[PDB]
Order: sequence, then C-alpha cells, then structure tokens
Amino acid sequence: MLSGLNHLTLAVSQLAPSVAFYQQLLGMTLHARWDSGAYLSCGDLWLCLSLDPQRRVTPPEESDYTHYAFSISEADFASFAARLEAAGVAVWKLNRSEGASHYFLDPDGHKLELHVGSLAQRLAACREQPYKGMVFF
Amino acid sequence: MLSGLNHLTLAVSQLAPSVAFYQQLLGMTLHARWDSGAYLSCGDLWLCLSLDPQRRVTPPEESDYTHYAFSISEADFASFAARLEAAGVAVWKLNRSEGASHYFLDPDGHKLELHVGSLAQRLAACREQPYKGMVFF
Ligand SMILES: COc1ccc2c(c1)NCCO2
Ligand SMILES: [Mn+2]
Ligand SMILES: [Mn+2]
Repeated sequence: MLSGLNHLTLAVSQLAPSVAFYQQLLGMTLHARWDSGAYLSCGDLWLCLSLDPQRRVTPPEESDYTHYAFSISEADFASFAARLEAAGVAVWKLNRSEGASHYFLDPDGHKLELHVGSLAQRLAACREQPYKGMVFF
Repeated sequence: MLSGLNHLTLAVSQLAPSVAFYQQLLGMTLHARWDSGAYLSCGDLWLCLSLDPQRRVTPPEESDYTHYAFSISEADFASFAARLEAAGVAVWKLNRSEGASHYFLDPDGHKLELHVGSLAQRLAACREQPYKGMVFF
C-alpha cells in the first residue's frame, strides 16, 4: 500500500541557480549537495534537484499542464507572490479557480504554483458547483 | 513561508486509463472524476489528473530525470513491485542509486518510483556511501 509522496525530483540544467531558487528565493531548507544534485525539504516535502544534461530550459507554451503546487497560508500569499515578482519570476497562468493560486516558473521552466486550500476545501466547493460531468465517490 | 506540497498535477492524454492506473493498479483513493480530470489521494498527497490535449505519451529515453516517488513500507515493497512487473508495467531504471526503489512508468510515461525510506534515512545512508562531492548541512 502506498502511503504518500516520498519525494519529488526535478531535473535541472544548472545546479547552482536551481539551488539558489529553491533555497534562497523560495526558502526551502538545503540538507545536502553533491556534484550532481541536492536534497532540500519544504515542510514534509523531500525535494531532490538532479543535474541532468537532458533537461531543456522549456518555455511554458511547450510543456504540458503537469505542475507542482506548494502550500502557503492566505496571510502569507500576497507577500510571497510579490517576492517572486520582484525577483522577475515568470508567471505561466492566471488564477481562475477557488483558493488563491500564483502560477510561476522555475529556472528550467518547471511549472510551479503557490496554492491556499486543501483537497477537502476543493471538494466542498465542487459539491456546490460541480464541474461538467462530475461524479463523487 | 512554504510548508509542503499542496498538490501534484499530472497532465494525462486519456483520462480513463490514467484513473484506472492510479486508482485500480496503484491503490490510490479516487474522490471525484469529471469530463476533464480526477482528484485522488495517496495518504496525505492530493493528486490531480488533468486531461490535456498537449500531453504526449513519452518514452523514458526522451524525457529528463524528473520523477515522482511514492512511499511504501519495507514489508510491502517487493510484492508491490513484483505485481507491477507481472502486470506488464513498463520501467525506466534498474540501478538502485538512491536506496530501495522500483522505477516504473505511468500510461503517458510519467516517471514514477516506489521508495522505502525517509529523507533522514537517505541522508544517514549517504554519510556511509556518499555521492561524489557530497556535503551535509
Ligand atoms: C465520471 O465517473 C465515472 C466513473 C466510472 C466510470 C465512468 C465514469 N465512465 C465509464 C466507466 O466507469
Ligand atoms: Mn494546481
Ligand atoms: Mn527518486
């Protein structure tokens, strides 16, 4: 039986700017670094950055919707978004769903999101206003 | 600050086979499904499957090392991996470079992993068998 997400690994083209982005800009804790990667944590999340020459710096129009959302409180959301904006971090989508969301790109074009709200909150909103074809289990 | 992974969203090319893979084959809990997506949980992980016409079925030699690992106990690991193998689930990696792991592909070629152990346990193992150039903070 699977019990959760064990780790998220992102392939990166240049390790130093990716470590700067996740540790310094995004505030994650750096636990270890080696010649070809790094381990960070963000709350319960174990993040691995893996240096990979096959990673392309990918424009958002050229990647699919796969993305990674990090939790933040409503109270902290606006100042964190403003920090990313000050740093010139690109946005790949505007929010049109329930719960605050800020959609931003990492240095290699990995699609990231800041989101406020749980699955339970999303399901409660969907029960009141179901998406087209929606069934609950 | 950021406090963890709020959700993982995977773009999928065909919703029904992807729901079947994560719910039936991997045992995740299906909470809701609509014409363009599904919400599942795996322990505390919120997984969204999002139907995306841009998603391509991608062979593992064409994608970078970005991957998603799910936690499993030492007692359950081998039989779960063997069941995936017997079910014909494609693989993408054999060498255990980060501990007890089984590397397998979803229907669209998303790179998945079963892993036994926490970040703390991986750091302890790396102290004895470190990656080249490894520094611990
Ligand atoms: C929308 O939820 C569902 C749930 C089960 C289904 C289908 C949709 N479609 C046909 C196969 O079984
Ligand atoms: Mn999202
Ligand atoms: Mn891994």
